[PDB]
Amino acid sequence: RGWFDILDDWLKRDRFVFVGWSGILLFPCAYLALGGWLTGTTFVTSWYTHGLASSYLEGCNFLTVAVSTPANSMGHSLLLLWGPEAQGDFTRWCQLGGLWTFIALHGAFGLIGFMLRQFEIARLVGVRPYNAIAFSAPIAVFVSVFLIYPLGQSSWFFAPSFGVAAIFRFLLFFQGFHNWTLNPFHMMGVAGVLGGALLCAIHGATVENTLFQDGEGASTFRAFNPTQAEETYSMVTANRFWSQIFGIAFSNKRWLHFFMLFVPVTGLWMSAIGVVGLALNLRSYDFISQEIRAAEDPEFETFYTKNLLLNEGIRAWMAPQDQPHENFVFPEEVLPRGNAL
Amino acid sequence: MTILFQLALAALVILSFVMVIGVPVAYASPQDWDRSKQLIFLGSGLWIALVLVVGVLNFFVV
Amino acid sequence: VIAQLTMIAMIGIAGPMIIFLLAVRRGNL
Amino acid sequence: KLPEAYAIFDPLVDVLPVIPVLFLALAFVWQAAVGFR
Amino acid sequence: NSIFATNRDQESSGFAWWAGNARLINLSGKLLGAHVAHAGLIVFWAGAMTLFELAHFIPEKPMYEQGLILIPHIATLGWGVGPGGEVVDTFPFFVVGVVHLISSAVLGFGGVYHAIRGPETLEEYSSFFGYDWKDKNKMTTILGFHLIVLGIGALLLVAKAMFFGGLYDTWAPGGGDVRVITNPTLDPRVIFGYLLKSPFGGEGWIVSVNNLEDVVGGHIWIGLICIAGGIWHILTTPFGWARRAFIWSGEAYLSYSLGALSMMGFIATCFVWFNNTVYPSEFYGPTGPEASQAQAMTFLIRDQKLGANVGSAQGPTGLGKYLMRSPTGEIIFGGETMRFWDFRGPWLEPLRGPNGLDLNKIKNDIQPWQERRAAEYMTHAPLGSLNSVGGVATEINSVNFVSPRSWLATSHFVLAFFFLVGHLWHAGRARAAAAGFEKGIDRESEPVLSMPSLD
Amino acid sequence: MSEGGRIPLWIVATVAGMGVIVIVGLFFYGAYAGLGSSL
Amino acid sequence: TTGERPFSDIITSVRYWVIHSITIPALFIAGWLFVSTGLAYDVFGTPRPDSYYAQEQRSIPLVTDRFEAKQQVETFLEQLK
Amino acid sequence: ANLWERFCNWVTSTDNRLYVGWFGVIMIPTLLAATICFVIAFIAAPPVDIDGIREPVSGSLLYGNNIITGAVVPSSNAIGLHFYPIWEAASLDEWLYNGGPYQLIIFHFLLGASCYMGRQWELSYRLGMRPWICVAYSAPLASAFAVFLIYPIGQGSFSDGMPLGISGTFNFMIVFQAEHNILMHPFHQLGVAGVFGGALFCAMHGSLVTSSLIRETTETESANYGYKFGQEEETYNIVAAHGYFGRLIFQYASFNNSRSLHFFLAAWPVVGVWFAALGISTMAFNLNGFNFNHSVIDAKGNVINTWADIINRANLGMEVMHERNAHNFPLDLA
Amino acid sequence: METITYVFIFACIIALFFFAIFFREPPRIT
Ligand code: CLA
Ligand code: CLA
Ligand code: CLA
Ligand code: CLA
Ligand code: CLA
Ligand SMILES: CC1=C(/C=C/C(C)=C/C=C/C(C)=C/C=C/C=C(C)/C=C/C=C(C)/C=C/C2=C(C)CCCC2(C)C)C(C)(C)CCC1
Ligand SMILES: CC1=C(/C=C/C(C)=C/C=C/C(C)=C/C=C/C=C(C)/C=C/C=C(C)/C=C/C2=C(C)CCCC2(C)C)C(C)(C)CCC1
Ligand SMILES: CC1=C(/C=C/C(C)=C/C=C/C(C)=C/C=C/C=C(C)/C=C/C=C(C)/C=C/C2=C(C)CCCC2(C)C)C(C)(C)CCC1
Ligand SMILES: CC1=C(/C=C/C(C)=C/C=C/C(C)=C/C=C/C=C(C)/C=C/C=C(C)/C=C/C2=C(C)CCCC2(C)C)C(C)(C)CCC1
Ligand code: OEX
Ligand SMILES: [Ca+2]
Ligand SMILES: [Ca+2]
Ligand SMILES: [Cl-]
Ligand SMILES: [Cl-]
Ligand SMILES: [Mg+2]
Repeated sequence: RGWFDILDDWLKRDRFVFVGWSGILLFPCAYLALGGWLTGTTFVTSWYTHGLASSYLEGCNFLTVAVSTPANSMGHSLLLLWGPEAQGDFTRWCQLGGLWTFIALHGAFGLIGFMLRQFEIARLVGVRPYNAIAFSAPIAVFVSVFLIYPLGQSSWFFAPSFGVAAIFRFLLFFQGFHNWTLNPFHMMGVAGVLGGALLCAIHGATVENTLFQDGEGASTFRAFNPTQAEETYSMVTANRFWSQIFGIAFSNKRWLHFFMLFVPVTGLWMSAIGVVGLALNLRSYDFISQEIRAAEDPEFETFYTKNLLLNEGIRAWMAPQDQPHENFVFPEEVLPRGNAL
Repeated sequence: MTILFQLALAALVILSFVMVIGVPVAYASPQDWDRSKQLIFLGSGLWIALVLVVGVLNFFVV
Repeated sequence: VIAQLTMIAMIGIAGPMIIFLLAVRRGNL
Repeated sequence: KLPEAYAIFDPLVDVLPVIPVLFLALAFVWQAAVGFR
Repeated sequence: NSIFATNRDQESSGFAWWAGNARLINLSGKLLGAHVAHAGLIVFWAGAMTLFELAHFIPEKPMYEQGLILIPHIATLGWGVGPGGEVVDTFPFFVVGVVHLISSAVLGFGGVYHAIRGPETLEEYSSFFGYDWKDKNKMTTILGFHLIVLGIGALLLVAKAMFFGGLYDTWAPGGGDVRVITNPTLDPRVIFGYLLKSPFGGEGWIVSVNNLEDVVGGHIWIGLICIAGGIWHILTTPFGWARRAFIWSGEAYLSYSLGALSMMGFIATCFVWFNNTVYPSEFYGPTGPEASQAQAMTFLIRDQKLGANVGSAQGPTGLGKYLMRSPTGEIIFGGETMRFWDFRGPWLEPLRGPNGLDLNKIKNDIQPWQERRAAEYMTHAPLGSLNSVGGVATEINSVNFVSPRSWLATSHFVLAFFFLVGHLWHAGRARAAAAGFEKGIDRESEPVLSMPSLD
Repeated sequence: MSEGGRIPLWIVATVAGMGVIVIVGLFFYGAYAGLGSSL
Repeated sequence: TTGERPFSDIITSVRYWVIHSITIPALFIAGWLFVSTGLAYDVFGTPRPDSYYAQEQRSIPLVTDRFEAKQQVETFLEQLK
Repeated sequence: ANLWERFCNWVTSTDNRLYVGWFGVIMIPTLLAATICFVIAFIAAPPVDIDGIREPVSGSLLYGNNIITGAVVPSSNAIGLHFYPIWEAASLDEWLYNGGPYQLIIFHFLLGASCYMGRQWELSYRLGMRPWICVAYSAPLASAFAVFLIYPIGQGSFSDGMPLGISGTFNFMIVFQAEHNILMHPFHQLGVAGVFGGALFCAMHGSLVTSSLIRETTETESANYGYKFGQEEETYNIVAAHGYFGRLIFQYASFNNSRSLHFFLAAWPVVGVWFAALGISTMAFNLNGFNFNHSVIDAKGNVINTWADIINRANLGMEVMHERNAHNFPLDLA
Repeated sequence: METITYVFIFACIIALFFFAIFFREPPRIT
């Protein structure tokens, strides 16, 4: 009784595809972000915004297609279809890069929708909402990289573009201009990701190699039952093994799994903080002591100064084509180059 | 002579496709094993013979 | 390139044809 | 190129090296036909 | 009538479909089928691929420009080639391909037969062809048969080299050519001297074999060793120390062979990467070292033509721009190719003297053909992209080229690695199965629970 | 007739998979001809 | 169970394949014609191979003005004869 | 029971706080040597002529480095793949100048780690466990072999092996991208899918198990006290966890079988990293990433750049600047 | 003093490894 309660009833039915209140936000925005990316990478160019071909229609492949960022001149325009730039013209809207903000924004609200889904389903099933909480890290990464970072810079142009090779270009750009690898926040990120992978692997392998024999099959998968009370593998034997091999071992299963949440989530959060720094060009670019010594002493060399030379190469050789709005013309004689090469 | 060669070779190719499909089927088929057997002997002999024939005829066009 | 696609189609159908044929006459699959 | 006589078989030749791959794939057709039992 | 009526399911065998071939461990007839059919697949690929290569082969173009790996193997044996490795006759390639392809029909026939028609087990049918994996005597006998077969094979290589046309010798006086080997190296100090060489730079273990006499002699030795060995294992049974040293099961034997083959794959990788004797650069393209050296040679030649005194030209770093010393004093090419001074090749060796590269020979004796070859090799360096765009990673599209040495080296490194993994997998599993806990820990008898606490 | 099972699932899988192979193969051919081929 | 009929019952059903042996080829052919007739170009504003440059021009038509970007693109397209 | 018997019993004993074992008889000394040499070199080694051009690079703390810039520097390009132990040098001073420490450390380390893998097998056998943890470990091990041994073999010099330091690692990565376009290589991509995916599934499994812990504690204590080491009962509700995950996606993307789930957890990153290792190990023989430089051309023949071509511009920057004094000839062929 | 600091922190970390392994709270089965 009461349309609201009826609606709530229908939304929260246990159908093959759970909808929920969250689905009202999630499904349209996720569908529009994905559909935007497929449409763009299949049919749409980046000629007027980047001087780039970027779709199957133009001859790109899966690795090289992208939905590219708007032109630098657009600033941080929302570039709405009915906005003052496209003025309701769909074709010009595509040519001006409108699909980029379309996908970034519908994608943002879609991520919100999904995390809301995690909360709603957790609440309906009766479990603690740790999955949502963990999803906060993908959120922090998306928001810092696709929104905050270009908002700090001159325009959406320097945001990552939505494509495989485009993203690779994003990586290389961050090396050359930001020296992003030197950033302790990126390093914490890397530790969280690789450490997460490590935990995934080692935990999986450990469970699979301390299994109790619970059937006669040589394929051990069948000897499990979801409603069984007993642990399917020996925590005691796993603990002894790792204590003798590595020196230390988990002994608390609950702590083990919380830690598996904690490592990659914390890592991604740290990387996000570094990127927020980079929005402002607030970089970990140099070590001043290194530079004072190297400047005064032409025989002093480390891997840090070598890498700066690489960065200088990257900036000089990639900037004219990567930043076409600057109209860079770098005569051959000013290009930094080592001997012969 | 060239079209003769092309014919014996084409014969070998045809017979080959026929063996490739028919031999496993015969081997794994319930009924008619004696018949299928005789025909696999036949196909095998004809196959060998055709390989030798193409082999010999080779040196009268190549 | 017509003969290539045709040949790989015949050859390509030969295997599933053996499986299908045996499955039909309830052979020792 | 193959000897001139054999040339009409060029397309067949172009396809033959791929057949062993087909056997791997055939293994999965067969298994599917017996329910992956 | 039932879908579980045969033994070909998990219910009967204990193995899931994705481990279905494990259902064959103790079915010797059907297993014989699997093996013979697979041999069929190998021989099939040899024949078919050779014919494909031959159909796509423009004989006056360099083999290595044409994505060929099998025709180089046949050509190395002396078939189809003349001086400099020119193709003089393609029909041998054709014969090799055809015969392998026809043979694969026979192997395939026997394989399919043994696999789905013949006796599923052999033991009741024949004591000779039947076997128990646990029977060390019978196993060593079969090992012996196969050792004898391998010995015969090595001797076939020897016979080709000595009595049936010889082999392609890239080092042949006056230029590479097919040469009959008449004085194979039988001296054991040399042969097994190779086996005791360091694998590191300027030594290269057996990969350093650099003349056909050593090769052929080595195969005489290996053939005899293998036939003798096979006789030994047919006439004997493993001793106590061996019995107590190993796990005795089909899976264990399999693991041992996987280890062996892994090792061999890595060895092959290095052989095709470094060796230009049994992988003639005429057919496979230059090695990486070789191409690098060849660049240094090319510009030494150009600049010396322009008037440079290349012996005395000091480069930017202080080291010679063209020529410098190795860490033990030999005169070697300059630039980064200083790493490749161990390289040896028939086009470069005439410039070599007792102390290394000879300045006088360089000034006076460099022939046109040497310039040609250095230029060719420098511009066919084994660098290229996965989609076969030739050259450095930053090169523009234009040349369709990846060196055969890259294809062969990479393929066999991948294969050797996964076969090392397979070795660990099946060795560990064999140990656990022989000991009786490959299916897991017995809840009622968990070993760690009867052990004292660590602390 | 919505009867579920009238067509053997292994045949459906085989045909479908072959279809995927065909289409992907067409795309890879496309990498060497026409737009995107570098020629 | 969720309440709906299993997919393996549908994709093996004759009805399903009756419907979809029509609808799938039709959609496929439709996308095909969306490209082969050239409509895609004009819907999304994607240059044809002969339309990235005027014949002797060699500078990218980069948009440089935010609010008359529409006009600037129209001008660039006009400059293609 | 003579001395050898007792010795074997102690070596293979399941009661040692740290298992020794036969692989351990090799592992322990080699790893001690690698570690000791590493710490001393990292603190105090003089600069090293890595590229064989008498241009020594300082790696150690006492010679002007911090933790981020420091490294044990790869041996000299003049050495190439030559074996350079201490006793091949005329003096320790020579040995240091030419990067001998690097060779000592990486060879002992690779031996030691191979034996570490072996050791995981060994103890699993002594404890009555299934044996494949060591196979999981073969993935990072194969990676170490790739950057320390195989790539130097392919390129002809340990001077191109990964340096033992943080910035040195970045140097290695950048030059690698210049010379192989590794980002456009499908095996490195599989590697990324492996470690991104591993991190994802790590967080996922962690959060789901955490989310369905059975209530065993009050609000003022850590939920972790709800689990006692060695307890027989599962500490969480796998049915609940599954019921959440199936609704989050659809019912069938979810694993209700814990064994299959944990197998997937092992297999995804292990296989991905296997491919990463094979990426480095095949780019070792210069079979490089996809090259789409100038792949799109217009009707006249003008190059229409794609993001691949921008990547190429960056790669060009790296290429022309790296080892600025080392090349005399126009092509970098190794 | 920077070097002394780096080496100090590292040394403390190794010490911590020692205690964490040999002076861990022993796992006990209930
Ligand atoms: C719920 C799902 C959802 C959400 C959150 C969004 C969100 C967005 N869309 Mg998307 N979109 C959706 C579904 C959704 N869309 C669907 C189904 C379609 C296909 C029809 C689209 C097709 C589409 C296109 C083509 C575009 C967008 C764009 C956008 C962005 C700008 C939208 C805007 O400015 O609205 C403004 C309007 C509102 C927010 C409506 C609010 C109405 C208020 C609340 C009523 C208030 C009544 C008041 C309280 C009564 C008081 C009474 C008093 C007066 C007496 C924004 C991120 C634009 C974009 O992405 O630019 C790059 C864009 O161009 N969308
Ligand atoms: C080199 C590849 C290879 C080979 C040689 C084999 C061989 C074998 N497998 Mg294995 N298998 C493989 C790969 C291979 N397998 C793969 C990739 C998988 C995973 C999909 C499996 C999963 C698997 C399972 C689950 C089982 C087997 C079994 C078997 C054995 C009996 C098969 C049978 O009776 O079916 C009957 C099949 C038919 C009747 C269909 C036709 C089969 C023939 C041989 C095809 C011939 C085609 C060829 C073109 C004909 C040429 C003819 C011409 C030369 C004259 C047989 C020895 C079974 C076993 O162990 O038996 C006890 C078993 O249960 N396999
Ligand atoms: C030793 C193995 C080997 C090697 C070194 C080569 C090398 C070559 N082949 Mg050949 N070939 C082979 C086996 C091999 N092939 C096999 C098995 C077949 C049957 C399919 C062929 C049929 C064939 C044809 C028809 C042609 C070639 C061609 C070529 C040349 C170009 C290769 C290329 O562009 O690939 C492109 C690169 C790839 C396709 C990458 C493959 C990546 C694989 C799938 C990774 C697998 C790793 C590992 C096995 C996976 C394990 C799984 C794990 C989970 C356990 C090159 C010289 C061409 C040529 O130039 O001929 C003149 C050509 O037209 N080959
Ligand atoms: C590859 C190893 C191999 C092994 C160990 C066997 C073993 C067996 N086969 Mg099988 N078979 C094989 C391959 C093999 N076969 C091949 C390749 C084919 C296709 C031609 C067959 C087709 C076949 C049929 C149709 C039958 C058998 C039968 C048998 C059983 C009796 C054979 C006998 O005693 O003949 C006696 C041996 C001789 C008369 C002398 C053999 C001389 C050979 C042919 C030439 C040797 C030259 C050289 C060594 C060959 C090298 C080949 C290599 C280069 C690839 C025995 C278990 C029988 C069976 O299972 O009955 C129940 C049976 O009916 N086989
Ligand atoms: C595929 C070929 C093969 C295989 C699988 C076997 C297998 C076997 N042989 Mg046989 N053997 C063979 C060929 C083979 N043999 C040949 C060709 C000959 C003639 C030379 C012999 C002569 C022979 C004799 C005299 C004996 C055996 C014995 C054995 C059994 C124990 C062997 C053992 O413990 O090895 C493991 C190896 C060791 C325990 C020694 C350690 C050697 C070091 C540690 C390895 C160094 C290798 C190095 C890293 C890499 C190579 C480079 C190096 C040379 C520098 C085992 C069944 C024994 C037996 O039981 O006979 C009944 C035995 O007494 N074999
Ligand atoms: C934008 C926009 C919109 C929307 C639209 C949409 C929504 C769309 C969708 C679209 C779509 C939805 C599409 C799809 C596509 C797909 C595809 C294109 C696919 C492909 C695939 C493939 C190619 C596959 C591959 C693979 C894989 C992945 C793995 C396995 C293997 C293989 C290879 C098979 C609107 C109107 C609102 C408005 C305007 C704007
Ligand atoms: C030499 C020669 C010959 C021979 C041939 C042959 C030997 C053939 C064979 C063939 C074959 C042998 C074929 C096969 C094929 C196969 C296939 C074609 C398959 C496919 C598959 C698939 C597609 C799958 C799918 C699936 C399933 C089923 C389930 C799971 C999922 C999936 C999807 C994976 C002849 C006679 C021509 C004559 C001339 C020469
Ligand atoms: C047991 C088993 C299996 C396997 C099987 C196999 C692996 C088989 C093999 C088979 C084989 C391995 C077969 C082969 C065949 C071959 C043939 C049939 C050939 C023929 C040839 C010809 C006909 C030739 C022709 C020619 C000439 C003479 C000249 C030049 C041109 C031409 C090329 C045309 C599977 C996996 C399915 C699963 C189930 C069970
Ligand atoms: C042909 C040739 C040649 C020759 C070669 C030769 C003469 C070889 C020999 C080789 C040999 C003569 C090898 C051997 C090997 C051996 C081995 C590889 C062994 C192994 C072992 C093992 C693996 C064991 C293990 C163990 C232990 C340690 C402990 C106890 C337990 C067991 C038993 C597990 C030359 C280079 C001149 C030239 C080229 C060609
Ligand atoms: O050393 Mn380290 O880095 Ca492999 O390229 Mn060449 O060399 Mn050097 O240059 Mn680029
Ligand atoms: Ca059964
Ligand atoms: Ca014996
Ligand atoms: Cl550098
Ligand atoms: Cl150089
Ligand atoms: Mg195309």
